[PDB]
Amino acid sequence: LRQLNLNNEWTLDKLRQRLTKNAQDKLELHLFMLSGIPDTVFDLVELEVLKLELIPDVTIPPSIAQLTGLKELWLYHTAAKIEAPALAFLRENLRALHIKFTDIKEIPLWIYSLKTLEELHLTGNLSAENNRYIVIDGLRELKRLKVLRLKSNLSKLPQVVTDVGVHLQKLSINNEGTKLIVLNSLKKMVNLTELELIRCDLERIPHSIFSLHNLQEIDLKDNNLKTIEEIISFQHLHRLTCLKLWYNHIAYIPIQIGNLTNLERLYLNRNKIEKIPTQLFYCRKLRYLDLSHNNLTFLPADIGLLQNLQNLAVTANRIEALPPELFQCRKLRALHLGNNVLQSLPSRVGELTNLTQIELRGNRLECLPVELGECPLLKRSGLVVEEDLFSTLPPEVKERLWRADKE
Amino acid sequence: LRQLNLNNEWTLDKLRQRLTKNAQDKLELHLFMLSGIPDTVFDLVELEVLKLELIPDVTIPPSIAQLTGLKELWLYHTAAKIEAPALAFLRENLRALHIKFTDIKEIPLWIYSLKTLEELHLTGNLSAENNRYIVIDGLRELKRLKVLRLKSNLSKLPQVVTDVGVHLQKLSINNEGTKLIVLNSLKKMVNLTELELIRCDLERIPHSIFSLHNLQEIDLKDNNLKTIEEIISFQHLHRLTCLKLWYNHIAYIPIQIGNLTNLERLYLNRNKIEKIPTQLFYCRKLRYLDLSHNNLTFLPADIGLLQNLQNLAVTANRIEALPPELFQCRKLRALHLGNNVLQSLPSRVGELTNLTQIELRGNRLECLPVELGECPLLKRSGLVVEEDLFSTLPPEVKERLWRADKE
Repeated sequence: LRQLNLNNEWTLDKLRQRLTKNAQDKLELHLFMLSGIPDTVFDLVELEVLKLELIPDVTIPPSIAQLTGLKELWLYHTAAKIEAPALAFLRENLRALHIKFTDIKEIPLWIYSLKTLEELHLTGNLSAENNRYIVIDGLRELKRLKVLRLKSNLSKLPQVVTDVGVHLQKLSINNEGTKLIVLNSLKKMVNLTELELIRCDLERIPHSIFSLHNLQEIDLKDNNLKTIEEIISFQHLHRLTCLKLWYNHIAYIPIQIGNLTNLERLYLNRNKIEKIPTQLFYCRKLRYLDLSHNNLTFLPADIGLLQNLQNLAVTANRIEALPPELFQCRKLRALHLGNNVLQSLPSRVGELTNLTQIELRGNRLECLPVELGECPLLKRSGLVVEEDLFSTLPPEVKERLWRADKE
Repeated sequence: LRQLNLNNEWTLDKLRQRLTKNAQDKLELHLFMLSGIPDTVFDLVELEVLKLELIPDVTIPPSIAQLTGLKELWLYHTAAKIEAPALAFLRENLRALHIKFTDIKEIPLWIYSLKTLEELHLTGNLSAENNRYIVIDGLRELKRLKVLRLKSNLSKLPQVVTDVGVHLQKLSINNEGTKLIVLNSLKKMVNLTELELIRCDLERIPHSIFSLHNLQEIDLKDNNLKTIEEIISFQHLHRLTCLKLWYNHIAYIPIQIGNLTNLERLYLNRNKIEKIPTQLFYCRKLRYLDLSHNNLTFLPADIGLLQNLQNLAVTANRIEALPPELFQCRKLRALHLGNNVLQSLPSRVGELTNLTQIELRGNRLECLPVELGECPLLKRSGLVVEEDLFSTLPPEVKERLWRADKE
């Protein structure tokens, strides 16, 4: 009767309008604090992200076979009991199982029969008494775990994760203020492509990062770091292409930062940096230079060397003037320059054809140069500037610009 | 039963009616004098600012996890008791938090367990008896707190605040008529970017500020200085961008502040200024100034050196004409000359087309010129010129001004 009434309150026609889309453009169904998991949910045939959040003590019925598109099973805080044919369906079919949880009963005991798993994030604290990682000792059974995002506050990297690491590639360890004592356990892990020690309170970069030769994406966010002197040992890594250094307390940069020519997305933002050396521009592959909310007094001119640079974001700095050779770059896609103390934009910004979004809300612009209307791909929406400063443009020039905006 | 009744009675349509927009264009819900908190409030996902004011018997249900845009929750005079899954959701979703209370009675306990928030605004008397900064001893675990406004009529700076501040960025101090005992304890805490002091009745600016080299915005409103021999000592600090000394009693401003070209904002309105010498105005790049309701007989000549203005004021004083020195300036956008005795209006001030908002109502002008007729930029909603002589102004002038009130 509970299941029938559950289908009655939330019919297939009722949840048909409830059908929403996620970031990955997959159909999702956010089921939240619902008394049971409904069969009208299952009558759908293209749901890919079954969003099971906080559904207490419910048996998943055989009707889940109707979800032909079900790749990602998002089990959040849900006590989920399931039958034997559907266990077999899990060992042969399911490819992604994204689990948020708090309890080892909330995480289910029937996902270690699962074998076809290829993607999973765990979210929720796992430090517990007498029951640590015997939950996921079936990671050894999970022979295809490449994506393991961990917003789970692990105090130390599991060794079963290491034995998995033959195929593990992405480890986003958001420990939330807990240090990951790697103790060169990642030295055994010679096959990683990515490592993200996010908010792990390092203050010192471990050597297990440098000792590898396959890492491509390193993200050291919010580590309270002071010096980056160790990148001379980064020349062993021949595939490093991105360093997102978000939200740190770095007082100054050395010059040897110019050595990593392989770097493309070098972030150095939200820091206390007072001097950028010219040597830094020895790198040639730099593509995403996000220097937002910094203490930079001026953009260096030698930044014109970066011919691959696409998204250069230098918002909320103390940048006074823009030098000419800064505008030697033509591949710039997103120039976020707002909240600065800039007095004017040089006319070379009119040379930019790829100009799509230029943030000029702030600065000290007396009048906008007319060449800003020359940019064809730039519409009025992309022109982020104060209206009082914007209104200097000519009438028919404004007509052409509004024609571009409405097109 | 009352909580349940408030749940069903508050429909989603009436609730969508109650959603307004705040300053940040963010959707705000003002929950005013509700006996409980409707679950339909948490049903509507468009909410961002949840203002719940003087709502008793509050048990915030975790259905608020289904609400998507919640970054503000405005707890006013409320004994809040949140649930643990809601604790988990707001640890990753909420980003700002204002709290109003009456001592320990309406201070909630779940606020400390949330450790990812940015803004923690506290309202109400924290200077209670027998609890001298011992309730806030649990703030040490917060490492992500960067904005902390303290308006609780504090007697002394809490030592726990000194311990916590190491990761702070924004701090505001409001005492509303109480002499704070700072006792020069700010030398420890170096990361601070914005510091404010409003109506402290000090007259003696402390010394611990100079050990900090990161303060950009300093607000000293209503501090009633009379001889600022501190701006010769403010030369030690080379980070302050805008000084805010308005509604003071400055007899004369000492000349040394003329040496800081980075100063961009001179808020000095409603003062007891008799004469202010020249060398104050050696700084060229000052945008916003306010000098309303004074006793100045002539605006000093070296304001003519100021070439980057945006706003001034000659409200309610004994100045009859605009000097040619002010005409050496070229950037007079806004002013405040209302209810004053200005007689002569030359063509130099009148040709300033970018005149943004000048108060002129009640001014004792003789006649108003026909230069307010044609141009579509300088018009009434911009310039509120004297309406006694706006009647004798030509009807085409009135056409431009009423065009302002329409366009």
